[PDB]
Amino acid sequence: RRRWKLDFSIVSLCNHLTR
Amino acid sequence: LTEEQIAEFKEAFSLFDKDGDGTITTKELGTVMRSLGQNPTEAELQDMINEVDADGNGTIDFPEFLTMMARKMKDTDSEEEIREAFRVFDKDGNGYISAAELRHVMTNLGEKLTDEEVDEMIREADIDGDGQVNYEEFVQMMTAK
Ligand SMILES: [Ca+2]
Ligand SMILES: [Ca+2]
Ligand SMILES: [Ca+2]
Ligand SMILES: [Ca+2]
Repeated sequence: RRRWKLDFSIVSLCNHLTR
Repeated sequence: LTEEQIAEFKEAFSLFDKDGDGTITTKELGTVMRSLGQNPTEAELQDMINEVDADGNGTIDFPEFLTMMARKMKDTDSEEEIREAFRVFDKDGNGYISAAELRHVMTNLGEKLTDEEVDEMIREADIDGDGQVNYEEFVQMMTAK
C-alpha cells in the first residue's frame, strides 16, 4: 500500500486543522 | 470503494482513536497534534470536532472522520504547507529525511512497523541514491500510486 502517502495525509490534515 | 481504501481509512482513524472505542475525543485529537509539534487548546480542538460532528454528540465517529478527510484533505496543498509536512519528517531539519527520522514520526503517530518496512519506504522514494529522502523526492513520492 501507500504507507508514506497515508502518513503524509495525516500530517497534512493536522497542519490544515490548526487553521 | 475497495477493501484496501477501507483499510487505509481504518488505519488513519485508529491513529487518532488511541483507546480503540470508535470515537475520537479532544484528548485523542490533541495527542496526535502534540506528537506532530502543535499545541492546540481544548477549545480549538472542540471547534475542529464541531465542524464535522453531524450527530452532535461532541466526538468524531468513523463517518464524521471520513468527512473531515474529504474536506480537510485535498484543500489544494500549496508549496509552504507541503514544506511544513516535510519539516515534520525531517526531524533534525538538515534537509534529508533519514530512515531513523521516518521511523520516529511514524512511531510518534502510533504506527507500528519494523525497521525493514521503514528502509523499504526510504528506498522507494530515494531517486538520487544517497539512502535518504530530500524535499524534491518527498514531493515526487506523493504523486505516485
Ligand atoms: Ca477513542
Ligand atoms: Ca459525533
Ligand atoms: Ca534529517
Ligand atoms: Ca535521496
